Amino acid sequence: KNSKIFSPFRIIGNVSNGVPFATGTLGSTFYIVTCVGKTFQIYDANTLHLLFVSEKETPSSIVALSAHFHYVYAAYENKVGIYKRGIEEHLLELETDANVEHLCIFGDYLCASTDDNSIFIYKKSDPQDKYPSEFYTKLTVTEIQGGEIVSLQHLATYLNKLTVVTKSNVLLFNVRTGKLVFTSNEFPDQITTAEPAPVLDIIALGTVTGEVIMFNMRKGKRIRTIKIPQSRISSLSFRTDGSSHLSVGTSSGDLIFYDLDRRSRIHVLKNIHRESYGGVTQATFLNGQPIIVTSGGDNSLKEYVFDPSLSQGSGDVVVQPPRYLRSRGGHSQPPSYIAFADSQSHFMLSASKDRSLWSFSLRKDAQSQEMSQRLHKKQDGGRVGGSTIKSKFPEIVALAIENARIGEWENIITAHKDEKFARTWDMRNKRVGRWTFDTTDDGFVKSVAMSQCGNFGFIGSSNGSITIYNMQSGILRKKYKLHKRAVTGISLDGMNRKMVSCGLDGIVGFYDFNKSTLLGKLKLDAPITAMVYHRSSDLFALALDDLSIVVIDAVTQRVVRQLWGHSNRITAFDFSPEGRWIVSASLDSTIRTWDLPTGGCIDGIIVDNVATNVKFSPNGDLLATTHVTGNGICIWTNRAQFKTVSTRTIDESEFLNDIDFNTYTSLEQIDKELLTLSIGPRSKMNTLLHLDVIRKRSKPKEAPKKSEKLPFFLQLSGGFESHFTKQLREGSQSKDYSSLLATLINFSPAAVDLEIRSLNSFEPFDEIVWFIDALTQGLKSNKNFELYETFMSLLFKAHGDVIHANNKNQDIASALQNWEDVHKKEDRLDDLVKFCMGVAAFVTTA
Amino acid sequence: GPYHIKYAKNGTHLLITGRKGHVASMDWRKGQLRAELFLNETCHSATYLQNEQYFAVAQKKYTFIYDHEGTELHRLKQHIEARHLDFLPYHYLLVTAGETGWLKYHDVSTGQLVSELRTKAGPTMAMAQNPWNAVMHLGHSNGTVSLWSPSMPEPLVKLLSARGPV
Amino acid sequence: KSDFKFSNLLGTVYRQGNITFSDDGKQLLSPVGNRVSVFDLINNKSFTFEYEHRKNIAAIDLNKQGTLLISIDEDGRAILVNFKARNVLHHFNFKEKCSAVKFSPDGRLFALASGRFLQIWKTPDVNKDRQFAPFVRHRVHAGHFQDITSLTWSQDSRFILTTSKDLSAKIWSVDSEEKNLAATTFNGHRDYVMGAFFSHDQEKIYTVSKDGAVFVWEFTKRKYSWRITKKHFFYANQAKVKCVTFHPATRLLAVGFTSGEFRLYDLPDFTLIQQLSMGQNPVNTVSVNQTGEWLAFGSSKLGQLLVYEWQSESYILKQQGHFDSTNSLAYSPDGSRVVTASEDGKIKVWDITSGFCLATFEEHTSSVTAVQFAKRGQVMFSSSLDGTVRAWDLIRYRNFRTFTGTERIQFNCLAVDPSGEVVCAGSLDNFDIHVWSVQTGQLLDALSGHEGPVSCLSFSQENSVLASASWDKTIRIWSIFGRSQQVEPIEVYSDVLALSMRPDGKEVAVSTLKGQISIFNIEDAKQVGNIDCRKDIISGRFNQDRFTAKNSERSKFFTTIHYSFDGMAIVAGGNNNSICLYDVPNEVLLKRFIVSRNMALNGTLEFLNSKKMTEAGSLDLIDDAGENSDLEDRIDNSLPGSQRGGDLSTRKMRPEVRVTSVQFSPTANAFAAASTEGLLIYSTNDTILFDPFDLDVDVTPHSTVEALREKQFLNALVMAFRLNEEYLINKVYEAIPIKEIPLVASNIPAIYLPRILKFIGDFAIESQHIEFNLIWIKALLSASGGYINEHKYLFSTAMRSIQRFIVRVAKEVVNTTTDNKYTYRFLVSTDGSM
Amino acid sequence: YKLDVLSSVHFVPKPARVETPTISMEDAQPLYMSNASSLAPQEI
Amino acid sequence: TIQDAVKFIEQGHVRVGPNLINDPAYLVTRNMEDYVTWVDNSKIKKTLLRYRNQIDDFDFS
RNA sequence: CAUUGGUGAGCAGCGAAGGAUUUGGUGGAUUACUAGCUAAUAGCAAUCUAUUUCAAAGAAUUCAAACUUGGGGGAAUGCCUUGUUGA
Repeated sequence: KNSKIFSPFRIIGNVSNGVPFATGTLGSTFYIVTCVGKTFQIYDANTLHLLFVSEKETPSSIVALSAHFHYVYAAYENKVGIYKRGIEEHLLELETDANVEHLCIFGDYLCASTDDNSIFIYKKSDPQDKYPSEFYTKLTVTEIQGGEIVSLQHLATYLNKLTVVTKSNVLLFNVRTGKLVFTSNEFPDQITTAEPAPVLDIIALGTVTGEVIMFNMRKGKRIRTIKIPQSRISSLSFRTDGSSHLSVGTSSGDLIFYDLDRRSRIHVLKNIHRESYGGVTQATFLNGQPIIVTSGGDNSLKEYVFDPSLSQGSGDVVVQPPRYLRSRGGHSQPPSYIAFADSQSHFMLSASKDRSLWSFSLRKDAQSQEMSQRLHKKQDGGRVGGSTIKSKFPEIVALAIENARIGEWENIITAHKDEKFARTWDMRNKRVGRWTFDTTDDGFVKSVAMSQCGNFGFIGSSNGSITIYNMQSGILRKKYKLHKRAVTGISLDGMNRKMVSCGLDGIVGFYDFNKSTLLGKLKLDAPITAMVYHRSSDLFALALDDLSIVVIDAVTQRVVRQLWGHSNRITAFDFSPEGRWIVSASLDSTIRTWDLPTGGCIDGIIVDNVATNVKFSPNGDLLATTHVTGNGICIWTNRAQFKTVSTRTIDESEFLNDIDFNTYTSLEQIDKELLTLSIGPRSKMNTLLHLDVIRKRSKPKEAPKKSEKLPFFLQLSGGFESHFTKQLREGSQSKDYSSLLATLINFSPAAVDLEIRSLNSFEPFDEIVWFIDALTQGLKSNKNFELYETFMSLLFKAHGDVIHANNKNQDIASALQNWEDVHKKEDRLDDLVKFCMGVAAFVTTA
Repeated sequence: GPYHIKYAKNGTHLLITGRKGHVASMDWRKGQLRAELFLNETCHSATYLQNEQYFAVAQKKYTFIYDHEGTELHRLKQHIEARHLDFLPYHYLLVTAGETGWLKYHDVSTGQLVSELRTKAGPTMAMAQNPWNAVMHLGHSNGTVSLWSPSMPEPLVKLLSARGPV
Repeated sequence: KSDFKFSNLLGTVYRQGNITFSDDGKQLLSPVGNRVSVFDLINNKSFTFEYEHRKNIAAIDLNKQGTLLISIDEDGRAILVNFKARNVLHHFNFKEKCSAVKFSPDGRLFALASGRFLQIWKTPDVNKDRQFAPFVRHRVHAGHFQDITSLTWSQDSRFILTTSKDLSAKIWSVDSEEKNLAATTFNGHRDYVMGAFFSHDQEKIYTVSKDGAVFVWEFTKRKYSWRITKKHFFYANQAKVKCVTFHPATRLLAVGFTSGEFRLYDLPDFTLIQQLSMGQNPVNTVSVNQTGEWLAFGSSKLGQLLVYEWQSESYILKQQGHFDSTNSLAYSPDGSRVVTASEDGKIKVWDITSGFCLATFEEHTSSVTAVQFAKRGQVMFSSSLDGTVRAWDLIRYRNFRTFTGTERIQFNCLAVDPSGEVVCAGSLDNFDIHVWSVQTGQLLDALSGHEGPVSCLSFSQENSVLASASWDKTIRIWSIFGRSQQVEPIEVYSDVLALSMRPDGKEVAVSTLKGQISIFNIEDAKQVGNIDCRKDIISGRFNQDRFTAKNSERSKFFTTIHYSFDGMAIVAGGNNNSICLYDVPNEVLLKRFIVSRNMALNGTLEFLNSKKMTEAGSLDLIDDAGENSDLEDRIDNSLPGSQRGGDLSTRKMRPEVRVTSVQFSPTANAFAAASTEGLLIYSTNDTILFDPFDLDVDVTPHSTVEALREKQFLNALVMAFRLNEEYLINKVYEAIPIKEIPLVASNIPAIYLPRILKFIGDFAIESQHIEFNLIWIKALLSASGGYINEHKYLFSTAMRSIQRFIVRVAKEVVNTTTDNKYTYRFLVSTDGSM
Repeated sequence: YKLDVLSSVHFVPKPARVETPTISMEDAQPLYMSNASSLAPQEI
Repeated sequence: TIQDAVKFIEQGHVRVGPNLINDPAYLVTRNMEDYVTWVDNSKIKKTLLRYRNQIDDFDFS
């Protein structure tokens, strides 16, 4: 269940999963931590801005969250994790095999309640410690003491006491000594929720039949009972602004505000969250604020605020209803379709089965916005029609987006489930556009496509017709009638010349678009379900019913690759931006990465949930997948951005080196008789030849203002024989100069100037003779040719007078004779160069 | 922001001055706005003149004098890069100090510049007036407070107050 | 063909910020706008990073391993970049403006000076994969009262020295256990402390101030504490210390001043090693490499970079860039050099491989408006607003002839005939086209017949017919050679702004004011094509505009266009934020390039953040220069209504994004654009894409290598061309033996032969296999010279690249060899006795 | 200069052969492009 | 009026040659007077052409 | 006859427990996500201030200091500079 190419990065589009969020305070700032599957997310409350994300996914889902003063406690299976800034500082694994249900942090103690009615108390080793870390004790709540534990709360000023709310009664424990201090009388109804009031000794209990009971723990009694009939109470909260208001959140999705002083009902907010996902799972009044933060299982997090009263004298009697302040949201159902909205990988478009089309930002979660489905006025002036009770569009099954004309007119086409027309959308305004494109043959829209110019949109119909519309004016331009079964793919090339269609009849049709002719047909063995076209390489891949992927070259109309290995229906596939890879997800819970040059399966991933959509970023840095379960998009990073991956096939285990890594190192020398240059820079020869005048250019024009007395050996403060000359002598002795030539190559140009210029210019000229012999052997080597020529040129510049005045010496004359013998063979390079210039110049100009 | 504030000697009017050119004169107790200017320029200080009817603003280079409604009456070319403004209410003298290290006294009734004094100590870090005898106490970056009178070209008293800038 | 990637930013060496050497000392990293350029000074290889900040870069740092680059712009936004992979790992937002970034000498931590605070973060592992938040905060230290000017790590990573504007420097410890060793504030300075440095061992501390004082602190007795042992002063009175760096092993202190002066001192002796002047503008940054031989000074105004060897008083590098100042570019006929004309009157020759300027010509006394080359590469012509057209030999660097009309008129466009006898120029002051001879400097003619200013000129490279076009909505085609002297006009709907000739010379393309590019035939004046380019253009909204970018008509046209050398594509640019590439037979847009992403430029955003708009207006238009610390920063020297400003008079409004000249390279698949930031070089590399040609199921790299092992060399080469992969083509090409080269080169199919020519041209200039490449070129020229001769324009780029290989390296090798041979012949044949 | 700054369409610059190698006439950088000395043979 | 001209300049109606000028402080030379004209697609230009009954929508007016 | 004139009276067509214009307010986005405060290696967030003070360190132009002025003529008295007189 791992890949060599793709690594998990994040899952976007998710806000909360219906686990009751925890609120935390830092100074005057509030934050909300919501649960998102196995991670948690922290939001700044004042802006609902994402601050932190849990760094690593937990092995299991998070079941409870708590927050206090920079620290977040998250419960999953038998463990409780203690995190600061998303990073896990500590982990507590309870000795039980049971699962942690509830958490309560107060003072030194962390109390963790499991599903077998056991409470594990942990305490700090030293009261200066930031969090509890070591095990203190375990308390069992037997069935005679009370039912199953509903909550662990801690009332204020209750020294070392924990309030355990069960379905039957309320217990009080001394967590230092382990004693059971108090046990209340049994309540007739099952208690579902509990919340400590901001008054002394009072805890609020919400029951299944709809009762909110104020319980006095010190008196041991009930002081008030509020009845909300035919409602299951899911959340309770108290206002601390100075107004005695109580908020009750029901599982039907309603939020009810009561005035406790006035004994009245202020307001009811109906269906703020969906009943099916659990209604109002959590609603918390912020401390001292007229702001209540609500959430539910439908991937929403909202805020409501109370305005000040319109009456000056009356005030508390005349209360305005709570109003919507701000929210974050996502899909309530898994996404049906995804696409990338631009080349910068800033934004993604995602349509889900809850009939919503959203735009999700990969850079900042605040920029995510739902595309508006508010219709436009018809151009003729007639009424649109449809039901006045407005519902969303049917779920989108196909989408095409082209940003060539963004801001001018519509640039998105969507095909919706079981409809005979396609819809257009504008991405600049983020709203539905004014044209609906029909199939004109009484068939459902199976395919959509768009031109790269942005002027044309294409519809594939379930009856075989292809209609071409104008995206600017919504006017039907043309209709192509080749197919007889459903058209399951259309595309057009980047030059708008050739158009390709594929359908369930097994036919690939190649059309010309400028002239309306048909260029060809191709019959394949199986019906074709989907097509992806790559416009830089003119290559399109087709998914077939025989569980294969067929890559066809469009210019030559030929099947060039065929990919086998998926053991069930190919749900999705996409090209890499350079066209080298195809990533395909199938119904066999595998995502395979295919190399097209080799036609091989280089990578595979065994996924836990079937990936319905796979798209790949135009930057090539990201991969986006959507799965059957989960309301978010999984973002994957491409390891090939930062490292190189072998194209060796990976289908052997489950599911030479130059070819594997798509590289080739040029040889040092192709043949012994071929003249080759040095491996270094080309300018080394020129610098070595004209280094002195480069010096004289590089010197400053005026003498710099120095000190009156400069200390000697300032650079030093900041043997008998050189290694060069030792190598020269031993090379003369052993008649092999290879190491000498190697160190001459690796010397810097100024070092070359020193070691050539400072040779023994006197009798018997042994150093000059040995250097000439070394250069002759280097010329025999046929490598570093220009460097050895430069060395001889530098020798002629430095010691030319010695050689000239001392020629007809036997040793010098014989050395230069050997040099001329080896050097006269190199006139072939002159002939090659002269032929190349003469012929190339004649061919070019004449 | 940020805002440098000044009160009238009665205390019935308040003159705020933002660094980004938002200068307002108001009757703060009444809640009545006399003037509001958006100069779109760097402004450092403002002061009232003998009434709330006139006020001086030390803008980016020159110091400007505005009336009650907010019309520009004067642009004082002689007062250059003043960061500190003051008014001597019995002498009708507007005193400017700033980045140039020159203390300038200008008569607001006649319009004649009374004194240009060369502090010779770099830009003036601080400035206060002695309300008892109308002597200006300037604070320089060398750590000395100097006491100035318009009739004398050199300071009356030099006090070594701090080590660093005052 | 259509694929182009941003390769280089040429013509700029330093904008503002920190410049850093690499640890090996070979590469210099400098910030150029919102981009970082790396120059390899040993291999002479320059590149720039593709990523952009949204504003100008304020600080950079490179890891000692050379694997990580952190670059922070103004307003504190960081980008962490994999250096060797050349890809962005992460984006961070430090909410406060950051003065300095520095990695630890270990590289495990990095310190950041943001405001009063010093933030130490742990550096992410480069071998780890990208994660949502890779930065773990180590600590935040908040002892300084005002903004931190600089920070310095110790040679062991235990301690950090921070210097701030509150006239002090603090010492901080990374370990809480070692915080007792580092609790000292160093005081006594009379101005901003510019740097605090340790000695080569930990026991001495040097602190440098803005007013020019160096303090030596030692831990000595009067128990034991730090105290100022010795105070040294730079007695530069007017100049203030702008920057300072210290190399502790060499004990070298390098100081840069506001007067343009830099001093080298030896510490603790305070011995003045050296004292020089970059110019008149302040020295904004100083760096020193690790071994200490090389210093690097950067000045923001005029964009000056200077690498100085100091033990030998020698300039490794002395460069000056041009920002918002380039009017025209011309490629050399081999694509190795680009020559730019500038508004300050300079003509500069920039090498492309190394991003440095080769020569600068300063004879023009006003803004130079056009630069062209002859067909011979040795002559270029330049037209300027000063009233002169000058001719330059690039062999002697000699302005060998100047060309002047009767009166002084402002020349704006320039053309030269192919056989370099006739030079034409057009002006906005006059409606005539002035025609001079080259051999004799006298003017032959003044062509009349345009009712507006001649906006554009070109000579047909084969017919030698002159096409001009003007703001009178006409294109006049003049046959100035021959006895006839006939002109034919063509009427266009709108004002002609740009013109280009097809390399065939049969057609002329014209960019007009209405956003169209119309293509006309010359032999018969018939419009053979039209491209509607108006909607493709990305036009931003300025901060002073009271009208929408949609309704703005400032830049809805193209002011420069150029043909590809095969004649199939046109690149176009203008005063907009888009560079558009078109395919002329299909009249369609291939690709569009965003010129800049810099919010410091003006027209880069179509929409502006409405939080900026107040009841006063934009917050970006408030004159906030009065808040600056220095009088030189506070002074407003501007003249009202100046469109561009001057050297002494800087304009109030921000620079605008614009492209003044686009051209295609004669040698490679690349194009250059002269834009505000510099020269945008966009190139194509074939190693990236997978673009098969005539692919088949049998054709795989394994099958190609198998045919190579079976020694079917022609089949292997053809299969490698069909796969179109550079590594596989290289493998087969180097595996073919020398004896087989004539047969394979004779039997190469005619379709794949442009591919082998382009491959050899690209490969042979860097490769060491000079004789092998020459044998291949000789075999291909012998086999198919006639085919190339028929298809000139299909082969022109490949043939020019091959000629560049033959002239640029092979002749230098041959010249050195022949000089050696003749010198040997003299030294042996002639007697040198007595 | 100031009048040219007022009226000039472009940026206004501020107002300002012995025998030598051309490699000396170049700018300071590792490379060179032209070798021959400045003086022509007819000028020598 | 000059104030009307100021507003028309800031509202994007004026070009001096091909170049739009939205700066009122821009100084016009005697030579540069001959190219101070209305921008195309200007409602002002359409209004004056429509007044003279000489509006050609092919030219965009 | 034309009306690319105004003001109206009516049809066909469109058409789901309405439709069409106009407008005030608030929220999100308009750059790329690492949480509040402080005296900051920590503490606070219900603050403390009844340890908040000692010690140590810390004083160059030997005040260098309008790079800051619309043009032409001046300067009684100021101011600046230089010289001088008497202490």
